[PDB]
Amino acid sequence: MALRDFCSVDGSDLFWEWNVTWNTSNPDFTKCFQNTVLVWVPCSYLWVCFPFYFLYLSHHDRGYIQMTHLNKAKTALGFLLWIVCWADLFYSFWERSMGKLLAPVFLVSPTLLGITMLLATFLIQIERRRGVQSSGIMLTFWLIALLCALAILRSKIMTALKEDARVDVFRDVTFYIYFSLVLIQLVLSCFSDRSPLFSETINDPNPCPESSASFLSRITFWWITGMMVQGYRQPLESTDLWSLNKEDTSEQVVPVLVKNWKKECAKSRERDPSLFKVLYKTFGPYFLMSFLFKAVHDLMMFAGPEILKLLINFVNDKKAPEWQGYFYTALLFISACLQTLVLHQYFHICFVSGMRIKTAVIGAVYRKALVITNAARKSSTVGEIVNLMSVDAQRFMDLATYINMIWSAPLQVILALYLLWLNLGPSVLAGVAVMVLMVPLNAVMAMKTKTYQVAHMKSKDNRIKLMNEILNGIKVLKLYAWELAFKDKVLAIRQEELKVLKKSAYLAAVGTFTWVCTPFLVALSTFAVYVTVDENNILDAQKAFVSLALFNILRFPLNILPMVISSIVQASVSLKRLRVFLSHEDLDPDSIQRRPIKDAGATNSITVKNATFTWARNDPPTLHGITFSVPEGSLVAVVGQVGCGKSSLLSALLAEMDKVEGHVTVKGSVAYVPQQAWIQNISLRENILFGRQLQERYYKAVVEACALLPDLEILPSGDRTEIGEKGVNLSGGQKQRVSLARAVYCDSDVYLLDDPLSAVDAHVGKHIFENVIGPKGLLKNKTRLLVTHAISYLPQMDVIIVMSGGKISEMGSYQELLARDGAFAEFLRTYASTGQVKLSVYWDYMKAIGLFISFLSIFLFLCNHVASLVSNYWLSLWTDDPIVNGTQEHTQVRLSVYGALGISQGITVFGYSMAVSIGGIFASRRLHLDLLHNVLRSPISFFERTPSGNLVNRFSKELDTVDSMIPQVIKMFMGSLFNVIGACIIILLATPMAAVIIPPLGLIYFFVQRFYVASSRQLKRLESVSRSPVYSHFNETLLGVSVIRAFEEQERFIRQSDLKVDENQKAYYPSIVANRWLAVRLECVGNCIVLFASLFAVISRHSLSAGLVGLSVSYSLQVTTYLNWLVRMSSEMETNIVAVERLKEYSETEKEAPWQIQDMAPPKDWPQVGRVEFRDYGLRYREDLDLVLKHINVTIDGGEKVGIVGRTGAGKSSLTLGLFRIKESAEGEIIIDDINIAKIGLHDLRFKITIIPQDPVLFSGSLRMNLDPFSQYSDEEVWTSLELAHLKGFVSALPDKLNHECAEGGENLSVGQRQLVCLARALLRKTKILVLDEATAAVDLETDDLIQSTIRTQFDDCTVLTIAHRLNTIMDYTRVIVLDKGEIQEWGSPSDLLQQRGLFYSMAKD
Ligand SMILES: *[C@@H]1O[C@H](CO)[C@@H](O)[C@H](O)[C@H]1NC(C)=O
Ligand SMILES: *[C@@H]1O[C@H](CO)[C@@H](O)[C@H](O)[C@H]1NC(C)=O
Repeated sequence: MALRDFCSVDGSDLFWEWNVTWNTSNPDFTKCFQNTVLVWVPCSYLWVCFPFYFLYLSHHDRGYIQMTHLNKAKTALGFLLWIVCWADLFYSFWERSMGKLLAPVFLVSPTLLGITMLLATFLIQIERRRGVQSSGIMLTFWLIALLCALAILRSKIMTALKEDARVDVFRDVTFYIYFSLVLIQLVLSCFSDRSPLFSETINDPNPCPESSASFLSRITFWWITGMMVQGYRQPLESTDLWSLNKEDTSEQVVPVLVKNWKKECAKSRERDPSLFKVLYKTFGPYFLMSFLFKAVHDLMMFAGPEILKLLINFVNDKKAPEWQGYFYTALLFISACLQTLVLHQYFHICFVSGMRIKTAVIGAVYRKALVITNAARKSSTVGEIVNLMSVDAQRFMDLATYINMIWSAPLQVILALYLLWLNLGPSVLAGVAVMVLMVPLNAVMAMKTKTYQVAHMKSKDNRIKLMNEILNGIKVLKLYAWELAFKDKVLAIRQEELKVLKKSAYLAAVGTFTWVCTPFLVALSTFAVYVTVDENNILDAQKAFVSLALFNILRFPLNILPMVISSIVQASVSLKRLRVFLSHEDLDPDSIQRRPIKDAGATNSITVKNATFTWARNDPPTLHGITFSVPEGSLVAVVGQVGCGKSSLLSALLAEMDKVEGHVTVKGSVAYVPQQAWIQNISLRENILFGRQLQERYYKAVVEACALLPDLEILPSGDRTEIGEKGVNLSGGQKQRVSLARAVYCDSDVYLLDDPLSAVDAHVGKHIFENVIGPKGLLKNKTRLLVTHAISYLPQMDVIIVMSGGKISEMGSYQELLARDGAFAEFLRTYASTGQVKLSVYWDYMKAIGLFISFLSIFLFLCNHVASLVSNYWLSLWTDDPIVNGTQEHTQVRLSVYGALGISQGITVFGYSMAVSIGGIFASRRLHLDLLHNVLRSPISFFERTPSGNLVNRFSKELDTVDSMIPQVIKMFMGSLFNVIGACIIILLATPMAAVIIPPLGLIYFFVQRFYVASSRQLKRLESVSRSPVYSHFNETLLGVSVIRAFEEQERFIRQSDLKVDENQKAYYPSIVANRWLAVRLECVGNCIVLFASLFAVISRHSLSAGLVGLSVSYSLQVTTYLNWLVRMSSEMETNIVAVERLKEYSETEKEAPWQIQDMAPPKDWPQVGRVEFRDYGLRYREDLDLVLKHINVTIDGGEKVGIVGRTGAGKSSLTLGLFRIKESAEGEIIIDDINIAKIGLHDLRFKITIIPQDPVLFSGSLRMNLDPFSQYSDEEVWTSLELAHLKGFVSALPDKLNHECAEGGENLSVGQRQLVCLARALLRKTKILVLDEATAAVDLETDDLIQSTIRTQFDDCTVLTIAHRLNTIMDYTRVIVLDKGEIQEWGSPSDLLQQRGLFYSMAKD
């Protein structure tokens, strides 16, 4: 009677009774339940949330806020609420003093309500003090209080409306005004007050809105709506992204990880420190909220099927009051909304934690790379140290979203199995077995398609390299007329790729069959066992449609669990890698005693006493007991035998090498120039200043003194000229010169130079020695350590040190070492001896597949979905069957028809997948054949104007995404779209008012994809573009760690790395928030759809059949996942289909003349005799430029040897290009053997003359293929050419006599042998006309002597119309035609040209 007497002294009003609360046409809570629970639940929530929230606020202060009107009103309303709450308490005390007996509840509930109201006021004050603008706890507390007070208000209004019930006017009016105040407090809690007075973000012009967004705007992610609208209205660039939150900046994230790791390493000082412990301690506090939210979402997920069971029971029962269904549908909608909010908060927390982990790891790795010892860095390679940011920190980034799965997915699986066992008996095993047996099948198939993928990509790389080689040699290919052979070879390689693609297509067909038809298979197995095991097993709507809704939510934790565990093991290997790197021994800072230049301890800037060093503890010491001192300002030299240890003394003095024993000290700033130059990917000028103020006078002085002024003239922009990506054109001497210039401009005290002169010749060498470093140099009043192998500059230098195998042989001035003649005696003697993609792109891709295959695929897909819909409707009918004599009739027929429909769906799914995949390979074949033909038919002009990068990208990446990506996107997009359509048609067929709700909610509010699609695509682009520079900077800083450490520039580079990481996160964060935004909106659409389906089912409960209701609600439960899939796949289609537009881009660019036109085929005159003819010819590179060739008229019979002579840009190479009409003759004409070659199809003539460039290119393949791709000539002719190429003996000396594969461009042969092979090809093709365009100056006087003697013996008969600037080889030619100014000067035999002392003789004298 504890609860019963607590109601009243007589215990008349019961605490809970279905008599009034549930089994009645008008529900209402009994007065005890109101006055106890409806007032204890909000008090309980506030008092349980205060401890944790106060602990969090004490650990999280955002400053201070003024007392504005809003907060003053909220405090005043809180105090008024407490006094009005104690009003009824005082009334009850007065009544008890009056003698009237009253219950304990009236004397306990108001007390707790008043104290919790005062608590709310106090916590609102402390929230103001601690700087929170929109309270989350208060909003939910007020919402709970308003809901409970609303229930009590409805009860009280109903009771008062009774014309016989007693009314307690005092308590009624007190509760009325309490309700009004609570409602106004809730409406005020939605607002936000002024920003904190300590808002340091005032300087920041573009802060992240999340810092100052309301709680409602924060759970719905509304604050990114402006960004997503703008991203569709106009393009988004990096200038528009918001600044990061202070808690996300690397300057606030990296130090905590660094400090925690240092603390644990110190603790371990045995047992190796564990990076997992540090990462956990550092990032778990913000990650446990993820566990809480995930648990809440997992629990709320199962509230769907149970409420569906209740709704089905309500529809079947026709004696239950109508409001029960409305209660159920409201409950379902509320649960779905809460679940979506909680899940997306969980995802946000996980993603932000991953972002922070990535930032911290990148920063810690960067800061460690600058202090790792030389042995540690030399253990690994720079490409593997960079991978610590490239892959090893992205794995931690992505695992944060999957780590929680390891406990959530088993929980979901066990809950689903338990509910299935409760709902449908042990026959659930028949479906869980099919689902568990499915995952080994798809894992095996994934491996079997991974092997096919790698096998196809390895075969595709052959074509890709063949492309990268052929386009590089397009001119010679066009010039020989060999394009058909290479077209055929590429086509064969494409055929191999397409076979592999067909096999992968079969695999993908079976895979999508499994993925689509697994739920039907599970349902069939379960229902078959359940109904066949026992006759009394009756399939009802709550057994079938509750089981399916639970099978769907058991599907996901099983299908994604193997991926999660694989990701965990990969992250384990990642963490071991990072732990090994971060545990490396670091340089001992105090081994090198640095002291300020102001110290007057002694007049020597460098001192050393018995110092020995080594690059590793175990390795033997290199420098042995050196002891020397360098007086301040002296110019000291260290010269000795190479490899004897002179080149390591500077590095030892820079603290690079471990100091085993000794005592050395260096004063002042240190400037260092290493032997291997370090150059950044920035402008030459910025590289020279190395981050200092530009003093124009001093900068000019150092650049002119360092002899850089002639160098900046060659490159376009001068000092402003950016070095580009890793030295666009900088040579070794240029690199050393700019490094030295940076060293001088730094203006340090001691200068350690590791032979900056080595890669520089003597002339400008001695120039810079005199101007910058020597006794007359720029820094002649500084301390300089020189290690160099030069002799002539040694005498000027003050005191000289000679090394011997890591020991100090002797030191002194140069006169003294002349006198004693010690080590330097031998040294001188021996050593010195956009918008939306057009629909026409989709249409032309559909044509590329084939309209027949496309129609077949669409027909099969529609058949699949009609089969599935009819199957679900048939299941509904089966569950609608009656119970007669304890058993259901028609059981066998229902089961058989269900099975038949399912197998029809399965075979149809398999068919449509195979059809679309085969059509995809068909399209991939035709598109590539067309692209190749169009490119190979285009003129050379298009080849020079279009950078080769675009063509290789078009052939590799666009073709790859067309072959592999888009056919699968078609699968998934069609699946999602028609799943959504099927759900909608089911819903609106069961209840046609769904047709009313769908327009104002489906189409209109589904234009939220118009913004996400436009904006996320831009944001991911920015993310990748900003992701690359972080790794670029890490590599660039790893290359030059010693230089940075010498100049004391560690802070600058750490700050730059921080900026690069922050710029990448600036684009990464909006992408995550955008995903959350779209997910919230789409799941809101789905929740509303399920609400309306259930609500119209409740309205039409008297006409629906209790099986249609379950079907509609079950499909509505899936609508949300289908919508998310559809939007994501629509975006992934839009951003990826443009590859088809790109692959057909050159389908209309102007092509060459018709290759082979057979209407006027010529006779077999051939060029043999070597005739040359021109009739007022004229050619020009591009018609807007100047005519390089003007009015050439000549007609000479064959059998002659004429060379062509001219000055720079005279018209020689243009004539060579115009010989084979490779450029269309604007004016004039050329006729050979009475054939107008300017008209006939160029293939019909290009094979019937010959030409060879300066360096004729070879190809990756057999020497037989290079000599003849058609291989029509007999191998005896091959050997003929080889002997006339002076190679038969050498070629036979190769392992393969005739088919020895030759590398690209003749790499398998030396450059001299390469030109020998080019001569070999030239002769081998049975040729007449040959040319050496500038080749005379690039070939040594022995091999070109061979080629000349061949023109005397082999091309004695052949006609050579060449251009040799070293025409001394061709003076013996019968005649020479001299041309200049783009026109013919004169002609004749070389004799009278010599005697006339003319222009030709003027170049002859040169
Ligand atoms: C609900 O209340 C009374 C209380 O005894 C119960 O006997 C009866 O079944 C119900 N009476 C109504 C609805 O009048
Ligand atoms: C529920 O309400 C009906 C109608 O008043 C009544 O006949 C029935 O006895 C009640 N059944 C239960 C279990 O409360």
